[PDB]
Amino acid sequence: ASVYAWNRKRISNCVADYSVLYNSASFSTFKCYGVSPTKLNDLCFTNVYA
Amino acid sequence: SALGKLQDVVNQNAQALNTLVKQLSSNFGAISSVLNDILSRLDPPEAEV
Repeated sequence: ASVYAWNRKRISNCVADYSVLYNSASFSTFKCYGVSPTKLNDLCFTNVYA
Repeated sequence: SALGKLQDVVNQNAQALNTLVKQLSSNFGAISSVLNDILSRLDPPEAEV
């Protein structure tokens, strides 16, 4: 999407593997706020939005 | 209210204990008042803060 019309997707009812995203070298910027990026697989989340 | 002097001491001690227990619920400016939440959410450089 464009930034003025940014798309929002609900993520729910699934198992998320963040170790394949954080260890990927494709992403130049990966800045997490309020949560450590290596602690992501050890937590369970509610109301995940992308 | 005949025995108010002893009950005053009992109430003061129980209220001091209740205040000391209640002070654990305050985060004092941190992100959370629970230590396990901070230790499970953050890396040790910022969890230390």
